[PDB]
Amino acid sequence: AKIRRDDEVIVLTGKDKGKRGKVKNVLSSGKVIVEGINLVKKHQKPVPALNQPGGIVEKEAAIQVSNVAIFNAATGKADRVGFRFEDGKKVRFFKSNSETI
Amino acid sequence: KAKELREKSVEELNTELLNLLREQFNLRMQAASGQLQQSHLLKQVRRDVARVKTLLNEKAGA
Amino acid sequence: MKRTFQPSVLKRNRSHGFRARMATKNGRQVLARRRAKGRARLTVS
Amino acid sequence: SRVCQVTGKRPVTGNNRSHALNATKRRFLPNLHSHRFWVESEKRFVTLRVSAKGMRVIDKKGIDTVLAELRARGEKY
Amino acid sequence: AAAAAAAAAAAAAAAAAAAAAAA
Amino acid sequence: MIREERLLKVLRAPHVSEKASTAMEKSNTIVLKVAKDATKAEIKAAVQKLFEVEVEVVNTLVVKGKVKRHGQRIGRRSDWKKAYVTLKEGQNLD
RNA sequence: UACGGUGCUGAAGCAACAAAUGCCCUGCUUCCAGGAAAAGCCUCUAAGCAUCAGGUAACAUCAAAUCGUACCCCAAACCG
RNA sequence: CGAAGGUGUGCUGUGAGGCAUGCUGGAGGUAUCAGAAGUGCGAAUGCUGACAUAAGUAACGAUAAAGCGGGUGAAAAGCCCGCUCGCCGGAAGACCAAGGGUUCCUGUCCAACGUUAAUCGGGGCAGGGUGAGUCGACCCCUAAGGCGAGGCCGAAAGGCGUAGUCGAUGGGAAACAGGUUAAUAUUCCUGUACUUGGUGUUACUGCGAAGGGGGGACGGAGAAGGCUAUGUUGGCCGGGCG
RNA sequence: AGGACCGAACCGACUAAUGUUGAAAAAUUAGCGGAUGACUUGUGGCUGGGGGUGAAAGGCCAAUCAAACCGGGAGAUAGCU
RNA sequence: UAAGGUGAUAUGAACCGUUAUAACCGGCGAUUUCCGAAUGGGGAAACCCAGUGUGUUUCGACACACUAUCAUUAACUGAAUCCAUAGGUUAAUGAGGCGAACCGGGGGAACUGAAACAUCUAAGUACCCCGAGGAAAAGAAAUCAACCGAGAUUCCCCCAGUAGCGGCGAGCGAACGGGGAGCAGCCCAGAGCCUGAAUCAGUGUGUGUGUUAGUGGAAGCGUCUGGAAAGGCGCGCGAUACAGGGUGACAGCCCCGUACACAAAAAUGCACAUGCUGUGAGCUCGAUGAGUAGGGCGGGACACGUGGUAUCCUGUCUGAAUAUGGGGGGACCAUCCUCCAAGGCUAAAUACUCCUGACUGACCGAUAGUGAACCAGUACCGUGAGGGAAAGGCGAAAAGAAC
Ligand SMILES: [Mg+2]
Ligand SMILES: [Mg+2]
Ligand SMILES: [Mg+2]
Ligand SMILES: [Mg+2]
Ligand SMILES: [Mg+2]
Ligand SMILES: [Mg+2]
Ligand SMILES: [Mg+2]
Ligand SMILES: [Mg+2]
Ligand SMILES: [Mg+2]
Ligand SMILES: [Mg+2]
Ligand SMILES: [Mg+2]
Ligand SMILES: [Mg+2]
Ligand SMILES: [Mg+2]
Ligand SMILES: [Mg+2]
Ligand SMILES: [Mg+2]
Ligand SMILES: [Mg+2]
Ligand SMILES: [Mg+2]
Ligand SMILES: [Mg+2]
Ligand SMILES: [Mg+2]
Ligand SMILES: [Mg+2]
Ligand SMILES: [Mg+2]
Ligand SMILES: [Mg+2]
Ligand SMILES: [Mg+2]
Ligand SMILES: [Mg+2]
Ligand SMILES: [Mg+2]
Ligand SMILES: [Mg+2]
Ligand SMILES: [Mg+2]
Ligand SMILES: [Mg+2]
Ligand SMILES: [Mg+2]
Ligand SMILES: [Mg+2]
Ligand SMILES: [Mg+2]
Ligand SMILES: [Mg+2]
Ligand SMILES: [Mg+2]
Ligand SMILES: [Mg+2]
Ligand SMILES: [Mg+2]
Ligand SMILES: [Mg+2]
Ligand SMILES: [Mg+2]
Ligand SMILES: [Mg+2]
Ligand SMILES: [Mg+2]
Ligand SMILES: [Mg+2]
Ligand SMILES: [Mg+2]
Ligand SMILES: [Mg+2]
Ligand SMILES: [Mg+2]
Ligand SMILES: [Mg+2]
Ligand SMILES: [Mg+2]
Ligand SMILES: [Mg+2]
Ligand SMILES: [Mg+2]
Ligand SMILES: [Mg+2]
Ligand SMILES: [Mg+2]
Ligand SMILES: [Mg+2]
Ligand SMILES: [Mg+2]
Ligand SMILES: [Mg+2]
Ligand SMILES: [Mg+2]
Ligand SMILES: [Mg+2]
Ligand SMILES: [Mg+2]
Ligand SMILES: [Mg+2]
Ligand SMILES: [Mg+2]
Ligand SMILES: [Mg+2]
Ligand SMILES: [Mg+2]
Ligand SMILES: [Mg+2]
Ligand SMILES: [Mg+2]
Ligand SMILES: [Mg+2]
Ligand SMILES: [Mg+2]
Ligand SMILES: [Mg+2]
Ligand SMILES: [Mg+2]
Ligand SMILES: [Mg+2]
Ligand SMILES: [Mg+2]
Ligand SMILES: [Mg+2]
Ligand SMILES: [Mg+2]
Ligand SMILES: [Mg+2]
Ligand SMILES: [Mg+2]
Ligand SMILES: [Mg+2]
Ligand SMILES: [Mg+2]
Ligand SMILES: [Mg+2]
Repeated sequence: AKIRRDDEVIVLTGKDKGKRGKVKNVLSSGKVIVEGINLVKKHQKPVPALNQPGGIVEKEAAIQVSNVAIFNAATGKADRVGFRFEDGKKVRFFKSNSETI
Repeated sequence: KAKELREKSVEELNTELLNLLREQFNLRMQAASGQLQQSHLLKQVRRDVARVKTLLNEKAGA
Repeated sequence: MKRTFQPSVLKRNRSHGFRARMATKNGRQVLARRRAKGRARLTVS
Repeated sequence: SRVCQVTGKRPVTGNNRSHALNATKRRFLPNLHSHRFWVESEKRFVTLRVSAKGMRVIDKKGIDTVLAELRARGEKY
Repeated sequence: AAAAAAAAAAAAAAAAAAAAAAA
Repeated sequence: MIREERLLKVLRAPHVSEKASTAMEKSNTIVLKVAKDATKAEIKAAVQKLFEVEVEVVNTLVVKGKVKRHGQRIGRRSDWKKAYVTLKEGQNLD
């Protein structure tokens, strides 16, 4: 897998191309959840137990993993991340300027 | 934990099995009632009594 | 009137049960025709 | 069954043809008897479900050679 | 829920003649 | 002598009902939910050994499970066994 | 007193008659169309076993397992 | 900056047709010349789905029969409660086997089901509920019969059948009374019991069968006697003086 | 005493009416025959298709019988619609 | 391999895990309830009842293992019987059951066509049964041919719808010969003497190859439309990769890939390098498959229906020679030609797909394609064999409508 959990990504399409943010957790099918960018206004119908109030909450919903790319801060662009065997231990590296994360 | 469970004697593995079973019975009688919030302990003791019985089965006869 | 199915599970299992199918020769081809057909219950029993 | 215990003569099938060539199916049955054969190397009697050509082939050979062939064929004679 | 209790109409059983026949 | 892991495997639950509570108070009978293939002597030995309580006699029956309809597909709940273990005269066990 | 209940007390509690297809009856009388089988159970012994085992009159002590026990059952629940 | 498809119009072709466009639709379509066909529907008492028609017509399923008040609700002819009325009473009452399989009981909802309404239900949902030494199966024993090691027979399959082994609707040990649950009770609780086995202790000595024998062990009809269930009458106790 | 008598259970099914797309793919009502026998019925067994069984009607064999039902030969064949 | 997982409707609490004992995937093990050939006895499949031996026992009993039937052989025994014999007691060694089609064998129809029907056809077809294998059968001339010559078997194309068979009707229909695929030949019928060399079968160490996890894997931006660009506009780059599938509208350059280049501790199919255990090639002399070939009768297969009918198989009766002998050469006879039955074994080409992968479709796109795009041989019907449906689509993402 390329787009891991920690790294600040920049999106490439959607209603908010040109925005960016961190990554919270990646789902199974390949839909990551980014730090508050493709937010949705989920209406909430309440519950007596379980402690939920009930209202419009503007949480974040998913965005597909082939629309995010790692924010190459050494140039400011987005950059496709390739892989390399180092010390017997496969790690990531960029393509523009070729540094290793 | 089977690395250390190889490194016990046969009767010590038997007694480990029996005390694991007493833990499993007390967790069973607790989770029958409203007495369990740590729910993963059931799965933990069940997998570990499987491991202890496996190591009995591979010691005795081999 | 008196209809033509007076159910009795003794006669039912004794004439259409699995062992009463398994005993004969074209009874074992009855069970092997339903397994290839893939049915839910092979016989009554 | 109807088997010559010496020569293995099974009942074969054929057609009764009529004079007007109407055909029907029939079973040629081998001529069987139950003869009791005297051996010497066992010094006793032994029965056989023999045919008449079986009695003639045992007349030709001798019964002990035929019993050797029958036990090599593997049957309780 | 949604039971949808609409099974197909298997209706026709048999017949007979049973009529005064012109002959 | 019964196997100790067998006596640890037999008892599965207690039972929680109005009849169970009234039978616990008026007759000193605990009501248990036991394994499917248990028997009377094994249940009596297990209830004397695990809870460490003197036990007179045991009364077992087999509850037939219901047939429910979850969603739209029909299904069978699993049968089990219920056991009225009485206790000795003047002996507490919760 | 939650009108649903619930606890303590509680007298008389006999006699005569009638009487069944049920019991004695797996009996008795009678007829011919001549009216299941094997184990329980009682008893005799051959083998053998030789005062060992066993048997039987007790006496104490332990057990009696598993399964069906809801409900309808001349029907709104079985067969139509 | 809107494809197929759908719906409208206008033009045009000798006809099957074609083109342009407005609306709906929201992602595919395909010139030209050739090629291959599951290539054209109005009829087959054609096949499947949908919707008519008769028509808001027949019918609402025993000619045992209902009426009133009070409760519940948004809503009572049908539900709950009370008061009357009617019907069965060798059944339209009670206990079962076969059979069904949670319909039994509580709480909740009335979408569908109920030949109508429904707060009701044998409907949906969640929970509860069946307690056996003595009842019945399981067990021991066999009937008609079934399978049937060997065997006999049979192109093969297999058919028959002995030892056997299964097969109840029959034979074989033992529990009744009273009380409780919303739901079990000859099962739970109280009282009083009884049966078959092991074990061990005391006394006594011929025990033992795959056997021999007794018994188990047996029809139809009738007739009488003794009784009992059970009822009626009196007494006795308690209530009553309309 | 009896394949005796009158008559309920129980077995039937003789007449009439009602239904006949019914309450019911043979029933209800009012009468009717037998009702200690060649009776009737519970439960289990047996006989298999040119075969069974039949107090005999070509009847009955799962609402079907001058030769059942299910699959296969099989898209039988059809000078016919 | 690994930073994310605790299978799906299916969210939730509870957790585990981030440098490699979380999870995921492959190899090998262990557990493997009950029914099922069921195999300890039984049986209304998923249940009841055991007995023997070994243990432990708080004497209440639990735990373990065993126990079917036949075929073969081994020992023990052991009847009427005298030895003996059957029989019985164990012991091992195997089989049993399932499975689509293909193969060989044992049985074997009828509708139908003949414009009717009986010979015939349908057809040795459907079907029943037995047996074995990944192939099976056949197979090494008692075969052809024609005075030349070929030198197993099987399969394909021709010969040829010819020669024939035929109530001479309906129809059935070769072969000789030639082109191809592939080509492999040996042994017991028995003794001496070389005396272990060719050889195959079975058991193993090493190489290589293939499978069961996998890893790397190129190259793009700015703008207008738009909800969103993969679209239009301009401008670049990769390409042994422009096969494909996604991605908020059509992407070689966003992702997964493919091309290519590698990787397996372990089991492993195979080519073997080759050790081990059985195994003997090799030489000479001899032997040349008997109730058999033929014959009478009755049938069957060859294209061949008794016809002038060769040849092959046998239900029955019969019955030789045996290398100077015999079979055949399409009645039969004489010369000639050729070949040596009555005992075996044998690879390949060929038939098939219940399956396991990759790939393609002038194949279908929900009344189609399997019956089945879905929790289908399910609901349901039938006592039972069996019969047997309907039923896909919100969106891009539930943002599934707070109030
Ligand atoms: Mg993308
Ligand atoms: Mg069925
Ligand atoms: Mg014929
Ligand atoms: Mg019980
Ligand atoms: Mg009851
Ligand atoms: Mg538009
Ligand atoms: Mg189109
Ligand atoms: Mg259009
Ligand atoms: Mg498309
Ligand atoms: Mg027309
Ligand atoms: Mg039409
Ligand atoms: Mg209509
Ligand atoms: Mg209308
Ligand atoms: Mg009208
Ligand atoms: Mg009118
Ligand atoms: Mg009306
Ligand atoms: Mg009514
Ligand atoms: Mg009315
Ligand atoms: Mg009222
Ligand atoms: Mg009313
Ligand atoms: Mg009255
Ligand atoms: Mg009643
Ligand atoms: Mg229900
Ligand atoms: Mg009720
Ligand atoms: Mg209720
Ligand atoms: Mg309403
Ligand atoms: Mg209604
Ligand atoms: Mg209900
Ligand atoms: Mg009793
Ligand atoms: Mg018995
Ligand atoms: Mg018998
Ligand atoms: Mg038999
Ligand atoms: Mg046998
Ligand atoms: Mg009985
Ligand atoms: Mg009895
Ligand atoms: Mg009740
Ligand atoms: Mg009790
Ligand atoms: Mg006796
Ligand atoms: Mg009598
Ligand atoms: Mg009295
Ligand atoms: Mg009085
Ligand atoms: Mg007065
Ligand atoms: Mg009379
Ligand atoms: Mg009447
Ligand atoms: Mg009378
Ligand atoms: Mg027939
Ligand atoms: Mg007639
Ligand atoms: Mg009929
Ligand atoms: Mg016929
Ligand atoms: Mg047709
Ligand atoms: Mg045909
Ligand atoms: Mg999940
Ligand atoms: Mg068994
Ligand atoms: Mg038994
Ligand atoms: Mg068995
Ligand atoms: Mg014919
Ligand atoms: Mg004909
Ligand atoms: Mg014809
Ligand atoms: Mg072969
Ligand atoms: Mg040869
Ligand atoms: Mg020559
Ligand atoms: Mg990769
Ligand atoms: Mg790449
Ligand atoms: Mg779109
Ligand atoms: Mg020769
Ligand atoms: Mg010879
Ligand atoms: Mg001969
Ligand atoms: Mg001959
Ligand atoms: Mg000849
Ligand atoms: Mg001949
Ligand atoms: Mg010849
Ligand atoms: Mg010639
Ligand atoms: Mg559609
Ligand atoms: Mg379909």
